[PDB]
Amino acid sequence: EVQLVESGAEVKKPGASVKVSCKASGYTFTSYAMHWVRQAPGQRLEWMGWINAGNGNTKYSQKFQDRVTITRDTSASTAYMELSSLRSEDTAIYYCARDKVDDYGDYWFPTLWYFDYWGQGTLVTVSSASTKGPSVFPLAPSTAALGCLVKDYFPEPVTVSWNSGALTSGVHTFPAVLQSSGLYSLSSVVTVPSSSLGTQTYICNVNHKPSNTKVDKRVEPKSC
Amino acid sequence: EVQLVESGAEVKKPGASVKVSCKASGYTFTSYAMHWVRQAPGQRLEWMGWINAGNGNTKYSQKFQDRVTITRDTSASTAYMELSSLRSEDTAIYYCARDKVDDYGDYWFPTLWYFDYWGQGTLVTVSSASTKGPSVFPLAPSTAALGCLVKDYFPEPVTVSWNSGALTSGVHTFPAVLQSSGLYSLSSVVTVPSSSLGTQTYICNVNHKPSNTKVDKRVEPKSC
Amino acid sequence: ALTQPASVSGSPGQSITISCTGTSSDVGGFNYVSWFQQHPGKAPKLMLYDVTSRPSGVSSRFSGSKSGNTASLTISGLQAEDEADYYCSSHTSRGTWVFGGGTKLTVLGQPKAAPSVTLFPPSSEELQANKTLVCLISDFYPGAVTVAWSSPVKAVETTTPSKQSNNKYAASSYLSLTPEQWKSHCQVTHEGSTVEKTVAPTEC
Amino acid sequence: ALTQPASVSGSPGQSITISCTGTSSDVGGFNYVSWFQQHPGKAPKLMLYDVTSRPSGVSSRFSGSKSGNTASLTISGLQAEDEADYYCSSHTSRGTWVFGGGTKLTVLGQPKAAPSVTLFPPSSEELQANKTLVCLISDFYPGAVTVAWSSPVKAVETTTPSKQSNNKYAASSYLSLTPEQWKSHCQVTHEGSTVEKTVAPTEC
Amino acid sequence: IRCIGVSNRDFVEGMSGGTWVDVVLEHGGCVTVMAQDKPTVDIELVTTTVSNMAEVRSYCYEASISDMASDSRCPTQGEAYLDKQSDTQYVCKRTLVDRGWGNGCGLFGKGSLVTCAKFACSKKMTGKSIQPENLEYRIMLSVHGSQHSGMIVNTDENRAKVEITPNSPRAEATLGGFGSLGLDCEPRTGLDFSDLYYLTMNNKHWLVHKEWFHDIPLPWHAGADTGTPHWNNKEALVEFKDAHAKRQTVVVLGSQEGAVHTALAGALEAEMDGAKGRLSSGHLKCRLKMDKLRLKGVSYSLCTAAFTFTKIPAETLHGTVTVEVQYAGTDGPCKVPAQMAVDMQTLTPVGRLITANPVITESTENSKMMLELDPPFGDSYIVIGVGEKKITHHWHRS
Amino acid sequence: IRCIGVSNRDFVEGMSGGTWVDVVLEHGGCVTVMAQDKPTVDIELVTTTVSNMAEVRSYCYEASISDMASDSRCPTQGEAYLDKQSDTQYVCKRTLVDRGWGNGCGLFGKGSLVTCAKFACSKKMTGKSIQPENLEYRIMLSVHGSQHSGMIVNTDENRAKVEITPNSPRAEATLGGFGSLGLDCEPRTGLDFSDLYYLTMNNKHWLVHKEWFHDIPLPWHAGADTGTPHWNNKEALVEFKDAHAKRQTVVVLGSQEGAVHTALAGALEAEMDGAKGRLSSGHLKCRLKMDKLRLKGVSYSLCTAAFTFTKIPAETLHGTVTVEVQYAGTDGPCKVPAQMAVDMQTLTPVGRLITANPVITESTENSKMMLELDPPFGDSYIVIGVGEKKITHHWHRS
Repeated sequence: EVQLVESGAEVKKPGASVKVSCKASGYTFTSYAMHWVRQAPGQRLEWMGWINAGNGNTKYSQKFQDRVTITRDTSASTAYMELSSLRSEDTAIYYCARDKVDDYGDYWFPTLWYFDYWGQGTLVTVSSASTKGPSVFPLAPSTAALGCLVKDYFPEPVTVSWNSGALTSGVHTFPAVLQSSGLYSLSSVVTVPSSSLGTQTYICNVNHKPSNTKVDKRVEPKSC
Repeated sequence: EVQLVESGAEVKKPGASVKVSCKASGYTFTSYAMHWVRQAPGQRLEWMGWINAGNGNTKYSQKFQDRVTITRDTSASTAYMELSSLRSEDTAIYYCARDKVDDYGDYWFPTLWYFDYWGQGTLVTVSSASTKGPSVFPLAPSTAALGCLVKDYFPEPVTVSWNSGALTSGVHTFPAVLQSSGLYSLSSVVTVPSSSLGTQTYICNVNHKPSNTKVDKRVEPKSC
Repeated sequence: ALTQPASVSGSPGQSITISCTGTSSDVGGFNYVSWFQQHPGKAPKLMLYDVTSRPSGVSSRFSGSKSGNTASLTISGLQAEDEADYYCSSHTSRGTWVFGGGTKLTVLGQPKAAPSVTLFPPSSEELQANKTLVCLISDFYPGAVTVAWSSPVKAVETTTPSKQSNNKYAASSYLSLTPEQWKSHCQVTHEGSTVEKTVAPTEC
Repeated sequence: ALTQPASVSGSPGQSITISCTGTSSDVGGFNYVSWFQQHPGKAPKLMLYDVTSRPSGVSSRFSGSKSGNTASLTISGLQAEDEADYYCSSHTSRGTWVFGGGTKLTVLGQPKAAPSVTLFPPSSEELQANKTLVCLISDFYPGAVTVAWSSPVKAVETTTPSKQSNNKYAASSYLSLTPEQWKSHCQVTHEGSTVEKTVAPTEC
Repeated sequence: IRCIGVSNRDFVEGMSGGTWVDVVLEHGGCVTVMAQDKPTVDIELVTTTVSNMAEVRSYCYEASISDMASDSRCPTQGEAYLDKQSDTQYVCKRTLVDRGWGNGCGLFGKGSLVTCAKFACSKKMTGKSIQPENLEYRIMLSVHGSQHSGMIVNTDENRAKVEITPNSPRAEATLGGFGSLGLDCEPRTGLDFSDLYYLTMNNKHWLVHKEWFHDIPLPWHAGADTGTPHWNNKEALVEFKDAHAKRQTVVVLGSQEGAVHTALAGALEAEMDGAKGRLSSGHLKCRLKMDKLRLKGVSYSLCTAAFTFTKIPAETLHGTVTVEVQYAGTDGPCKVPAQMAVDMQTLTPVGRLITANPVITESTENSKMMLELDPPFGDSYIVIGVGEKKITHHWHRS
Repeated sequence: IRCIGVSNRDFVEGMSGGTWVDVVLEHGGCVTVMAQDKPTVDIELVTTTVSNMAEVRSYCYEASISDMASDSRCPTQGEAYLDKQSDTQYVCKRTLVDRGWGNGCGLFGKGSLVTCAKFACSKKMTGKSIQPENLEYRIMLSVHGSQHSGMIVNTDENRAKVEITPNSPRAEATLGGFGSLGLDCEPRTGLDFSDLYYLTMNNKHWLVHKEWFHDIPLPWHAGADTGTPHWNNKEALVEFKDAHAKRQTVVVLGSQEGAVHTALAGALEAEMDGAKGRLSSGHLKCRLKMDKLRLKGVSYSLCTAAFTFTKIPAETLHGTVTVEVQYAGTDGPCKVPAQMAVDMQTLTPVGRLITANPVITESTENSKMMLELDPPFGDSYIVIGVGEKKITHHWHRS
């Protein structure tokens, strides 16, 4: 049974360097070239490069030509990917994927069935921000939907309730987005009847515990 | 008028590096090779090396072959001596001294009148100790001479009086010695009449102000 | 670098086709065309290699073809297990590898539903602080929409559609400005139809 | 590396000779024999170069000679300005320079006086601490003595003779030990005569 | 099928019912062996490895000089001597220089001078010895078992690897359902390593003659000299020049890397994988016994469903044709009806097949296969299948 | 006195009352010029300097390769192309490789392949041009003015420095009390720099011919090419080799430093002081006018005190003798009585003096001087002084 097991997730700062590993088992490691392909969250796959496990020759993508180094340990049957001068754009899941070397030991043309087995992937998050509390701000209805914006927090996750848990129907908290700032932001919306605007009170209880902050913010319809 | 002016005195720690300079005036600097000769306090002169100011060639003593670097700046007409990996034995006055280069610009054989002019010399003190107060201890007579030992202080100098300045005749304070420890020690002696042993009291007032210490130590004849 | 549709959907049992257009240097030049399926949270799985050949253990419901610079993956007899993202890939004349943009395949478990979009301006409390305009898309299916922000705009953050509690999909887009920036003066398109909402700081 | 006497003295008007013995590689091999005078606090001054030649401005009272491996500096008509340290020097066959040990020249301004030496053991207050034996030399002239510490010893600190207030010279030598080191169990030589003093921790 | 697509492809036909076939395997070549009632097998010598090489000698081709020193004596004072004359790491020379009163001598005339300098190597090359007993040849076997190009594998019966050494020149590879094939080779044949060394310099490798290697005029240290080397014949890269009876200076000759590269123009190249040397030149004569070779699917019944070209049949450089088809039936495993004909009515066989016994093996539907045909010169029709659903493709050779 | 002790010493005797004397100054040589009623003067060409050299060309003799890249196309798909073919820093080559279904091509056959690699120079040499107008010769003059060896100086009248250039080939040096000497030289004489370049490589320097330099087969960049160089003829150090219609690889030739050093065996050497080039080879023909040369101490009265040998008289390599004496008198300045005689009774002069007008100049006591004598063949007595206190030393030549 062919398996590729990769190292744990990493969090690092811009300008740092990461080395992720990829240990191969179930097949003869020296007969295969190991490729590195990455994927930003919600984005496509992007081929980074490959290493011939048998003789150490590499091939990198011209866009990564300077910052990446691919290496190998034969005794451990492990390939290594090292990315330097990190930027916020390198936040992604990094997979390794094999392809067979020829019977002469050279990796010139791939097999038509290249990338037949893939590792499980490693999440690496590149950001400069330090643990910080979110800032919490309201929203307005003008059947009608109202909500809460939770902005610039670190690290994930954020938990939000409404009216201390009494209002649960129609609630949707959105997944966070990573802006250029390097800090996350999400929002939680509730859809409520139009008859009950001036009658029911809506309190948003956000608590970002990694940042050790608890904020309650009341939402008022008032007027444009 | 030929003059060689050298940089100020230096104090550095063992394992450090010193660069002393030697600026020549009154003669054409490029026509002369500059030698470095040193002298430990109370010891002989020891030739260290030379630099051809015209073309940059050097010659070092085989005992200094690795630790010394001699260089030059022609625009400033200044020779430089750099000694690395300092030890306590390098504490000395370092002189520069010239000798003429031939009319072809090579410095192969010296002139018979080599070292005709010398710089004034630079004191460099290599030690690891930090500013510390002296320890003060007495002495015994058994016409009779008594004294005070002032041991392990840093930095020089130490001032000693006897009986707050009332006893000044026959007093001699000796120059300090630098032991292997890296700290100084001296002693002050007084010669006093044999009739007055049990009658006159002798107090040694040492005050090492750089170390901010004042010690008074009484000397008693008592008995062997 | 390789362009394939963002999302394709079909009813169970039907056939669908995913196109993958390249150039004469990758897809139109060589047979090194492969198709990979990725389920959420899992590594990609090789589905098609050498535009027609299938690795053992993949259902013959998946087939491949190629014409000129466009390769195609056809899936017949759709099953709910087939819902995943599909990536074509090709070896290039320069010895590199290129991947397509990815296609969300949805096997329809519910009628198509237009999104409800609501666009909300910045609240006054954020306005006492230095700095956002928030666009909320809800209750659309399949979950593949495009967002556009009185003239075209850029540089903006948009979320990828996520499952609601009622199994519809939802997404959010934020436009980050400064207060003066705001004082100078969203439409989502889904399954070929575009719905638009407007705001105005000087309108009330 | 070059051996010359530690000190030479003479009365004003007399002549004196300083010897400088080398090897066949420095002094016996070449005429690169020079003699330098150094006054306290000042740089060396070239007195003789090319064993006989004198630089302009040096009194013809200074003369040089060489026989085999031994060079010689003769100073006739001694003046009190001549009191200084004198160093011979030679260029070597290996292209290096070597200096002699230095000779203290004293022009006698006072009769020769034997040193008074006093040797003092460690006091009890130092003994309550972990760690010295102190040798004091006073009232000798000229100021050039050698110190020796019931058998020969080494590794010890000795001072160079310094001027007293009565214009005699004085020096001190310290022997640094540990208390047990002390419990296991100085002579100064001046102008050919040696005076000795003894101590004993077990004698009283 | 590993010979399909190779330009340097040789076809060898064995006797029908024959026992052995003689073959010559060359690096860069590939042989397709066929015999009646026997499966068609591709054979290739893929690697020649030399292992366990012993270091014979190292030559310094780029040197540097440090720590220059001199000893001088006056005329009639004898010869100069430097302590560095007793250090084997220094090179020294004596000469005479003008001396007199001006430079510290009591006499005028020629004085002895010796100058020494410390030799150190910057860049060196290494010659290792080769023992004929240690080379090992690796041979790849690929049967024409109707597997399709792009045969990814999830011990593959279509492929075999065989290793032959001088002390074990005979082997037998098992090929599953095809039985087993025997190889009796002649590794003694080839270039004689009695006078051949393995030369390494700047990560490039050659095979050179022993006498030429022993006669190159460079400094050298012995194979067993480890750590800090002791360089013999340092004068090959160090020379002393005198100037005007005043000085002598020592210069080092420049890198001779270009010179040796030039002398190595007519020499065999090599590479290295780890501590093993890899050769990309040579040949190997073998006799393969096929008495145990069998046709796996000779007993199948014929396929009854329809075939479909998944790729356009393609001509190889030798005029042979490749056909890849997809099968939509479920009666697999079965024989694929495949033939060539000029007359679609008689279906009289013309030409011949290269892959004996083409077969579909999977019982699952829509499975692919690949076969290879040797058509006659001129026009013909590739016919696959039987009856109404048979497919045809008109092909013309030359 | 600068010629005493030089083995390559030439003696030139001018006419008594003559106006000019012709001389040939060579590097490493020294000429002692004498004339009746004139002081004896040593003359030497000490340095030849070429200044303001312009860079003509740089040749790469050690190169490296980086950033290997390839572009490939299938058969019938045309020729491959790489973007690096448009970068002048890359070297590229096209060839054909075996392609087929196995490596992603719909057809079998030769497919086009291009391979490129980035060229960079590791070590280069520089040829600079020489303009005949810029060389400058420096001549040292040292009068035989009875100054003693070891003449340390506290504008020395015994020494003069003269510089002559092609545009100013004539000079006059002032020698204080001896007057002044004129030099009219012929710098045009010598080797023609019309086809001579100054070659620098690895801090070693030569003078080479222009045509040879233009024809050396190495990569080269233009003299005015600054910063990042653009290398012409990179193929002189880069070559492409193919293997088995599978790959092509690019190799760089090794350093040609040894080859050029070998081609430079029969070539003139040079050195450099800063941005100035120094030559240790060549000659210079001069005519010196001495009408203004005078004897400084011809008017002194004779010394009356006693002399003392401070060193043993020493024979130079030409049979001349050096005598250094000390004077204990105070009537200086005065003429030193110095002569050679075979008969201590007649004191009839034999031989001759080389240093005309030997004199003690200081009025202070115990001052030293040095003179040089040309004794007759055989036995003679060196006699210094007059009367009872005269000193003698018996000297024998050959």
